[PDB]
Amino acid sequence: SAVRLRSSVPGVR
Amino acid sequence: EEHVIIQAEFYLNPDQSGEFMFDFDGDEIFHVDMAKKETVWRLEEFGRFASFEAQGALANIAVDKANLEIMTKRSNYTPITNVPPEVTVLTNSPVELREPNVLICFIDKFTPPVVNVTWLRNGKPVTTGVSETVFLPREDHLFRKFHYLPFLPSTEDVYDCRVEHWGLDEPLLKHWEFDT
Amino acid sequence: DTRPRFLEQVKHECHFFNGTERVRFLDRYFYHQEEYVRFDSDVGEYRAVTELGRPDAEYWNSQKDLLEQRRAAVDTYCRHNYGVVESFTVQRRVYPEVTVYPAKTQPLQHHNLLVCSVNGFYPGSIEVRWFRNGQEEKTGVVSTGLIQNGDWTFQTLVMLETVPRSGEVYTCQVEHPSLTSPLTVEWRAT
Ligand SMILES: *[C@@H]1O[C@H](CO)[C@@H](O[C@@H]2O[C@H](CO)[C@@H](O)[C@H](O)[C@H]2NC(C)=O)[C@H](O)[C@H]1NC(C)=O
Ligand SMILES: *[C@@H]1O[C@H](CO)[C@@H](O)[C@H](O)[C@H]1NC(C)=O
Ligand SMILES: *[C@@H]1O[C@H](CO)[C@@H](O)[C@H](O)[C@H]1NC(C)=O
Repeated sequence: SAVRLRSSVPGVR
Repeated sequence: EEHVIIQAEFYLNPDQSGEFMFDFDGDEIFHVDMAKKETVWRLEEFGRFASFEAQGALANIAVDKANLEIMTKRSNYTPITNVPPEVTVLTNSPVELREPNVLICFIDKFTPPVVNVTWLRNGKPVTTGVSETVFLPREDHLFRKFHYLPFLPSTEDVYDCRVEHWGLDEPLLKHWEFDT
Repeated sequence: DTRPRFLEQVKHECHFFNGTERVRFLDRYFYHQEEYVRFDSDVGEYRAVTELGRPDAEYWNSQKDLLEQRRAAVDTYCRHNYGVVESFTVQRRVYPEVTVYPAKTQPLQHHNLLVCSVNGFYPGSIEVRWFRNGQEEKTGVVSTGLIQNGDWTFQTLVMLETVPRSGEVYTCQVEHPSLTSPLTVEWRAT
């Protein structure tokens, strides 16, 4: 079974 | 709470080092070898039960790198303050002469996550059989790390773990030798 | 190397209570050690933790798709991953090896410290007690505390300061989730 990642989010430039 | 699982990531400039790992209750489940793009399970048995697509970690680290750029600017380029490590040396098990054991060097409560660690036997660097963990996250957002040296205890050998960190004025040596 | 360093951290945290009956998800962003913005599943939106995080909280909260992803995380991320790893983490049980040996508080003196070395156990929760001829000794007890070995095992040393008398039997007793009854190790003077 596969562990799922949580994405990291691009901040405001 | 009964348990906590954390996916912890960092990116550090100017070193351009980025790490990705999962932690369960303070122990590492796995990390991703970024250069090899491979999932490294902390205990080999873990990988028989579960999988992780290492490629996904690379994308997160890229975002973290771009975010670091942004946050560095927002802070007016305020750099990190070095926090030097606390270092302890201990054995895995009670020591008996010529019964195989393992020295553990525990390096704790430090940042940034960059350290040089050397095992010394009778004042000389030793590397045969040594191993180490990646940088592990603390709840105070500093780091910890473990280094290991399998050895055969004797009255003739002394050991030191030597730790270099930018927060230290000189390297820190923690000693071990056979008691009594 | 005196060049200034700059560090970004992200911690995506899943907190579990009573199995997966109650779950809390925290999405946390840090600059050096300073948390600047977080999504808490108790709230359901990002909130700035410091002024540094205000622009991101507003920007991220404007993304309905992102917010719905995060609101579902307790299920699609936390509960999912718990299911994947529980068999070798949550259910991991390794019983302690217990050794008792005498030591000295000062080199010149007779053996006056009994060490109960408890090694290799998992998880961390453990109770270690000393007994002298069947009576618990709560005075003169000092310990390393709980030591993580970094390899999914723990150890602890629990020392009893005592002057052993001929005939006395000391017992170190260990309770741990891996055990169904206390593990005891005796030491006799001499
Ligand atoms: C760990 O040791 C390495 C040496 O291999 C250090 O890297 C060098 O540091 C010196 C001192 O500023 C620089 O002049 C060199 O350019 C660095 N690189 C190399 C390849 O020598 C490193 O700084 C040490 N890290 C810590 C945390 O002490
Ligand atoms: C950076 O400098 C600007 C301009 O003075 C200021 O508005 C801002 O608060 C500063 N940021 C930090 C983190 O000190
Ligand atoms: C824990 O979960 C079970 C269901 O699996 C439930 O019956 C029990 O009431 C829960 N414990 C508490 C303290 O609510």
